[PDB]
Amino acid sequence: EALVSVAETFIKNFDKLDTKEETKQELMKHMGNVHLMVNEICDEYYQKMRRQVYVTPKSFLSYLNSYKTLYIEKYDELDQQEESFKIGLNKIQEATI
Amino acid sequence: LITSLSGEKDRWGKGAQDISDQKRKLVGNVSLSTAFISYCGPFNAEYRNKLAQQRFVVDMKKRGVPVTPGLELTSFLIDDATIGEWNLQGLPKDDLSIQNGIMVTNSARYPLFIDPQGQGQNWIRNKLSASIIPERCITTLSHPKFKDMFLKYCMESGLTLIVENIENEVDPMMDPVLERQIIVKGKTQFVNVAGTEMELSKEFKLFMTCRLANPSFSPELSAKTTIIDFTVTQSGLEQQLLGKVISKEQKALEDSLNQLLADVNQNQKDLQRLDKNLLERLINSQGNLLDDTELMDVLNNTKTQAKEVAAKLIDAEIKTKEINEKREQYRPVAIRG
Amino acid sequence: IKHMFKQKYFSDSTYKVIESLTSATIALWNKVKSTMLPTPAKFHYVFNMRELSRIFKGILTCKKDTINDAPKSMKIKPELFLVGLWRHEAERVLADKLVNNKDKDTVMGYIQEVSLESFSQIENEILEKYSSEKTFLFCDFLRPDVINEDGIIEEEAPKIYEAIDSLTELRKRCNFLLSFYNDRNPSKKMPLVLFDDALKHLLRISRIIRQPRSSGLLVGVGGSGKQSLTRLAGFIGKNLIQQIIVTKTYSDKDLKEDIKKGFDDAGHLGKQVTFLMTDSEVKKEEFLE
Ligand SMILES: Nc1ncnc2c1ncn2[C@@H]1O[C@H](COP(=O)(O)OP(=O)(O)O)[C@@H](O)[C@H]1O
Ligand SMILES: [Mg+2]
Repeated sequence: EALVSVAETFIKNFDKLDTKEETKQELMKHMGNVHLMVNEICDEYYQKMRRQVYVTPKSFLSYLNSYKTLYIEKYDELDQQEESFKIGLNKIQEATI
Repeated sequence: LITSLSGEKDRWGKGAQDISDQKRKLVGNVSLSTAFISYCGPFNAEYRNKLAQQRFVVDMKKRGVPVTPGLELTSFLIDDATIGEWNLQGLPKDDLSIQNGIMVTNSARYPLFIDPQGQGQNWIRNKLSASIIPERCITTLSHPKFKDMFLKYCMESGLTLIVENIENEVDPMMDPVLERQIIVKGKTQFVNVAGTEMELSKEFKLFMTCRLANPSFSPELSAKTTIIDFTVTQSGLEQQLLGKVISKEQKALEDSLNQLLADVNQNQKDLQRLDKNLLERLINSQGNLLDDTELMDVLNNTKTQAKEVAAKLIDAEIKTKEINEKREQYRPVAIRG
Repeated sequence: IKHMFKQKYFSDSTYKVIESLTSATIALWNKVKSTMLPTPAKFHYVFNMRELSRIFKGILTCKKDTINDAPKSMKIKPELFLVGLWRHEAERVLADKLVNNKDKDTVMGYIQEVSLESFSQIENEILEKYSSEKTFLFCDFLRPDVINEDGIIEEEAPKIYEAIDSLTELRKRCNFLLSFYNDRNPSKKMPLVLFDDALKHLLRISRIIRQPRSSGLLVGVGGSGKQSLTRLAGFIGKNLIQQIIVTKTYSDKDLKEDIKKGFDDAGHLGKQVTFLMTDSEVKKEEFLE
């Protein structure tokens, strides 16, 4: 509930993230459910391999940031392609008529 | 023209429908990538699959987050050319080291390496050869004047210092560099280090190479820096050797694919010019579309290029099946080796 | 307890629970001390008679007038209220120490097992209301009487120790106090989100800062919410934060001067002062002595 509540505030701050409002509420839960799943594996990895990987609430704030940086950048590439496509699809459709 | 244009529209349409579909799938795609970069680093090859392909992928489908079903990480995050470059630098061909390569480039936190044998170090030395200097850039954690000689100089200048022999426990004076907390005055970006402000350039880089098999780091340390396991495993050397055998045995087949893929990536770019050239020139031309011979020519010329590319991307897919069959047949040599 | 709470002011039913409090906490304390044993890890677990003092300190900081105002404010019998206060202060002393979430859920059993048998007269009305899952938390700053129009022009808020029924009702108050801190302290911004578990930690800190002769010790892996929630609790609590400035010139002599400025503020003039320390601020072990 904490990780999901932190993930809720981060998605609201994220203005360039363009998706369904339903999907954003599924993402919030996923972001959090990831940070638990890593702690669950960190404990499993110590029992099976005797290696201790430590994940802290600071390492969740790092994930959320890292998520936005790669999204913003990857959306900027995709969005400028789709706009260079979409200028095409209008002018060609007019040419066809 | 009606037959040709409707053809040209249906090539544009289908690509936009794929770019639109790629944006819909991006929310999951980025979530499944960025989770891998931040968390999966410190684990071995077996557990990175468990932590990503068995755990996160299962969560996505259940939650209803739009994600591409396969989502090959290596393909999505970095181009196939830049993988080729790291191989020349000396990042091995095996899947684990490629991922370790991606984590170093994409991580906002300063990368730490676990490598007991400097395979991860020998890569970050060969790469960043320009911004690294042999003398007065590499130091150990403990040096008489570590701070004033190496650290202070490498920040001021903006040179890529590589901390050697970290030996588990990190010094507390380094903490405010790792945190990246900056008291900005203009554009200097002065960072206090044991109560002394130091001019940090944006082009400064830090790498921290542990030379121990199983180092027990503190949660505060693991949160400040992205830990990456660069240790050579039997499973990893198997994948390296299997690359080396396939380069030697059935070389003619493997090389003809690398030549084809490289000529395919060219013809994708070459078709991106001609369809662009049409868009640019069909607006500029305007009236009397029937007489416009210099436009007319390219609309039929785009189609032959679009037909050519399509027929290489079918033959490309056949040669990836053919080489993967050989990859299974010559597996026994590599896993024995 | 018999001096601080007089028969005259209370109902006959409320006062039968006030007499029960003194016998109840001991029954609980014996159960909790017998079950949670000190070990190499979980060394602090050992329960003294400081941990009895500290329960009652909390109970006696809730005034006679807020217990008698539980039927109007909390909308529960005042005798029922009183058990919630007990349960809370019993939890804050005993259950907060506990390192893992499994050891907590054992102790929340003992606090319910005792509350039913000690308070038999209201057993059926305790059992239905008070769970570990359901929240009934206490804070001095609940009262929104601080309007903050061109500073604190409208007297101040009486810092009375009142119960909050829901975390959502509290979040609106605690989010308001966070936004107001960032206004008053603009140089050092504090971008923080108050999730259910952070609110709970803020109250816990703003209890420990609010009790007289009560220091704290916030043990967390790091990035856990300690320093941020402390400075907010110190802001809300209207007391002066003090933090050690670590420089290579600064030594055990300069600490002593920074502590002396603390006593110059605290013992002299009569200001509440909340000296803050961390792993980072302890340069050498001698500072911690
Ligand atoms: N709910 C939260 N939202 C955002 N940041 C948080 C939250 N909880 C803790 N933090 C982060 O914790 C970091 C350290 O502060 P804190 O955890 O209060 O102290 P400490 O350094 O002692 O762990 C801050 O950088 C802050 O951003
Ligand atoms: Mg910390």
